[PDB]
Order: sequence, then C-alpha cells, then structure tokens
Amino acid sequence: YLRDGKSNLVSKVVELHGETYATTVKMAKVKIDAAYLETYNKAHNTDFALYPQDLVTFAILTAEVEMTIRAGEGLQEDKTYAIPVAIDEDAKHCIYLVKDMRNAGDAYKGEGVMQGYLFFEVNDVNPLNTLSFQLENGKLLWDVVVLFAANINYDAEAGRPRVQCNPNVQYLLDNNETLLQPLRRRGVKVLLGLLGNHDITGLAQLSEQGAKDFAREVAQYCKAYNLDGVNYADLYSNSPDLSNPSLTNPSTAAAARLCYETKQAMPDKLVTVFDWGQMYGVATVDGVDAKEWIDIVVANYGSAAYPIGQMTKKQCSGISMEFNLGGGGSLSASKAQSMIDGGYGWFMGFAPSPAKYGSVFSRLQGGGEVLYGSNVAAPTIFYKKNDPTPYKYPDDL
Ligand SMILES: CC(=O)N[C@@H]1[C@@H](O)[C@H](O[C@@H]2O[C@H](CO)[C@@H](O[C@@H]3O[C@H](CO[C@H]4O[C@H](CO[C@H]5O[C@H](CO)[C@@H](O)[C@H](O)[C@@H]5O[C@H]5O[C@H](CO)[C@@H](O)[C@H](O)[C@@H]5O)[C@@H](O)[C@H](O[C@H]5O[C@H](CO)[C@@H](O)[C@H](O)[C@@H]5O[C@H]5O[C@H](CO)[C@@H](O)[C@H](O)[C@@H]5O)[C@@H]4O)[C@@H](O)[C@H](O[C@H]4O[C@H](CO)[C@@H](O)[C@H](O)[C@@H]4O[C@H]4O[C@H](CO)[C@@H](O)[C@H](O)[C@@H]4O[C@H]4O[C@H](CO)[C@@H](O)[C@H](O)[C@@H]4O)[C@@H]3O)[C@H](O)[C@H]2NC(C)=O)[C@@H](CO)O[C@H]1NC(=O)C[C@H](N)C(=O)O
Repeated sequence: YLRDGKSNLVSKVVELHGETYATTVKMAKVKIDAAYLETYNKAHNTDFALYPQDLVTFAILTAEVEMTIRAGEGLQEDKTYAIPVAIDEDAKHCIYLVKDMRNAGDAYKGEGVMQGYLFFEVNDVNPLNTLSFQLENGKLLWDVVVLFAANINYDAEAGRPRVQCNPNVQYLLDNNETLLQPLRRRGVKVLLGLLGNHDITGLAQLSEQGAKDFAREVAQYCKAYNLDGVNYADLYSNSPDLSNPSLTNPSTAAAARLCYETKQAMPDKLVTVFDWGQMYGVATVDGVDAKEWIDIVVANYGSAAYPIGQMTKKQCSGISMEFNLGGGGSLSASKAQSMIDGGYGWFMGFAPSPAKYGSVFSRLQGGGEVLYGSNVAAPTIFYKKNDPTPYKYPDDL
C-alpha cells in the first residue's frame, strides 16, 4: 500500500505555515489522480476541492518519491483542499488534506514543539478566555480548546441517540461567530466536547450502526458550526438497554468504532479522546490503525497518556492539570524538559476561570521558556460568560 512517508498515514492533514511543505509518498510511479477525488468525496460524503496541481512537485519511485507542496495565492482560506495520489484497490491511493494557515498563525509556535489542549467548563466560563494566555513573545499558548461539553442522550421521540446541548452549549453554538470564531481566526482549533449524561446512551456503548449514525451527527455539528473536531469523554452514562438496536455492551471496541467512524465522516478534523472509562484502548477498526483516527489522547489529571497501534507519544499528553481543583502538577521548567525528553506532544489543562487566574498562571511559570524560548505572560484581560467584550484583569473581576 501507499501512504505518506513521513507520517505513514494513508490520509494526512497538512497545515501550511510557510510557502513550502516537503514529504515523501511511499509504496513504479505516482501521480495526482484528480478523477479519484470524486470517488473519495463520495465515500466520505465530503466536498474537498482539488489542490492546484501546479503547486505540487514530485522529484518515479526510488519505494518512495519526494513530493513538495507549495502554498498558493488564489485559494479560499478556512478551506481544505485535496491531493489524491495514486500509484486492494484502496491500497493504490493515499490523500493529503491541505489547509493554508499562514494568516491564522497566532497559536503556531513552531515545528516540533509541545502543544496545548484546554477544556473550558462552558457552563461557567467564556472560551474567549483562551486569549488571556499568551507567551511574552505574543504567541497564544493553547493550540486546541474544547467546549466541555455537549452530551450524548437518548432522543425517545426519534428512537435514537442524539447530541444534546444544554442551554450554555447551545448559546455558544448559536453565537459562534462572536464567541468561537474569533479564536479560529487566530489559529486556535475549537473542538466540541461530548460527554455521557445519565441515560442508556454512552460513547463506548453504541452498536456499529448506532456509532456510525452518531459519528455522522457529530461531524454534521462540526460542519454546521464551523468547528475543528471533537473530544469524547466516556463518563456519566448508565447501563445500556441491550435490546435497543443503537446500543451494545460497553467496551473499548465500541468506543473505537465510534472514533473510527467519526474520523471517516470528518477526515480533515480532529478526533480526540479523554482516556477514562471505556473510551480508549483498541488499536484497530476494520483493519485501520488508530494513528489514522485518534489525533490526540489526553489522560486523567496526574497521569500521562500512552500511545496504541502506530501512534507515538507525540499524540499524547504528558501532563493534565485540573485548574479548578488544583491537581495534576505544574508546567514548570523541569516538567517541560521531562516531557520533551519523553517525546510527549501535548500538555492538557481543564476548567480555568478568571477568578482563579493567579493559581492557573502560577502553574505555568518557567515551562514556556523551556518549550518555546518564551515564558507565559501575566494576563491582562478576561471575558465574562456570554459577553464578547474584553475586560481588564484583574480590576473588572
Ligand atoms: C464521582 C467522581 O468523583 N467522579 C470523578 C469524575 O467527576 C472525574 O471526571 C472528570 O474530572 C472533572 C473534575 O475534575 C469532571 O468535571 C466535574 O464533573 C462533576 C460531575 O458532573 C456530572 O454530574 C453532574 C451531576 O449530575 C447529577 O445531578 C444533576 C443535577 O445536579 C442531574 O441533572 C444529573 O442527571 C445527575 O443526576 C442523575 O444522576 C445521579 C448520579 O450520577 C443520580 O444520583 C440522580 O438521581 C440522577 O439520576 C452533572 O451536573 C454534570 O453535567 C453538567 O455539566 C456537564 C459539563 O461538566 C454538561 O455536559 C452537562 O450538560 C451538565 O450541565 C448542564 O446541567 C447542569 C445540571 O446537571 C446545569 O447546572 C448546567 O448549567 C447545564 O445545564 C455531569 O453529568 C461536576 O459535579 C463538576 O462540577 C463542578 O465543577 C465545575 C467546574 O469543573 C463547575 O462548573 C460546576 O458548577 C461544579 O462546581 C461546584 O463544585 C466544584 C467542586 O467540585 C467547585 O469548585 C465549584 O465552586 C462548585 O462548588 C459548589 O458546589 C459544590 C457541590 O457540587 C459544593 O461542594 C461547593 O461547596 C459549592 O457549593 C465538574 O464538572 C469531568 O466530568 C471529567 N473530565 C473530563 C475531561 O471528562 C473523573 C476523572 O477525573 O474522576 C472521577 N472520580 C473517581 O472516579 C473517583 C474514584 N471512584 C475513586 O475512588 O477515587
């Protein structure tokens, strides 16, 4: 089979932060197969446009061949383009999903650095508070943020599980242009959190068909509200009704099915998991390795995440900080160096709030110098719930 040589993935998202991106295609010759894009889009129910062929150069396989992707100027941003490359019948193709991020760089801290993953308890805290967190050199600390959380619940009137949004979640989605998109314009990836919610449905207990449908609903939410993917957290569900065709016995295999189907439905977006309950641990679905469908795994406070399948620690958190309750440690110089030495890709934080910024920022001292050459700066603004106005920190608290 054919795959991208650097990631070993048959489907690879490329974010352009400069004018060029170089990789290999690994198996003969390779070619861009524009006709296949219709087949790919039909299979995934996607609508990616073909990346301009004149921007892609191959150095015949030597088997591998160098491929360079150049950034262009005619294209629409916040849009994913495709490079379908062709040498079972699937093993004849791989795909690059290309996004130009040159103008949405404020969270991009460089190649090979650790990245931040932050959950907001949106019942209480405006996610615009992401903007309170910058390094002294102006970069935004938190590459990825989660709206914690929409729920999975049974819709009795429709006879199926659904995404169920409480009034706070729904208000953010309804107001996404003013309360979520300002983050995306600056390069932050905004994920919808999904969480169990005290009925027969759960993220690790959907049947195969139930998981396919719920995955497709989650993808529809991410498309409609212009979001960047999902986090799944398998907590708070009750025992399933095994007589219900949408449900099955809770298991890591059922959870993996949901993750796999979600990536299939939104292959250019992030599929991420909290490692708790039955949400994580099975490394293959339908012969496809987990590196292709778990982009980020974050662990419970006080633990580090671990990779499965072909994943590495680059897809894993090395620290998880509970910013409301205090546990999980600090992102100190010594911890930052430890995590780099261990090859971890992420640090996770949960439930920061402006009233506790003294605590939160105390726990971010020293680490930024090690990770980025620039410490986290003291905050000067904050946001109130549901209010787009930047307020002065700490005076306006
Ligand atoms: C058990 C245990 O412990 N567990 C644990 C877990 O938890 C974890 O997890 C993880 O972590 C984190 C932490 O860290 C978390 O978070 C958390 O969570 C929690 C829980 O939650 C859940 O639940 C709840 C409750 O529920 C119940 O109730 C209700 C009413 O109330 C109802 O409705 C329901 O239904 C339920 O009931 C039912 O069931 C039950 C049982 O279950 C029974 O009993 C009954 O009968 C019935 O049936 C809820 O609420 C929640 O939900 C919510 O939210 C979400 C988000 O979050 C969403 O999604 C949803 O939707 C919801 O919302 C909505 O609704 C509500 C109501 O409900 C409203 O209100 C709203 O608005 C909306 O609408 C879930 O489900 C919780 O609790 C917590 O919370 C807290 O925090 C936060 C922040 O973070 C805030 O925001 C809040 O508010 C709160 O706060 C509070 O608290 C705190 C402390 O804690 C503080 O800080 C503050 O300040 C406050 O305070 C106050 O209060 C308190 C009391 O509470 C007192 O104390 C004080 O004094 C004051 O007053 C949080 O959220 C999470 O989840 C996770 N994460 C992730 C990432 O995922 C785990 C792991 O870590 O771990 C565990 N543990 C263990 O495991 C241990 C072992 N076992 C040993 O042994 O060790």
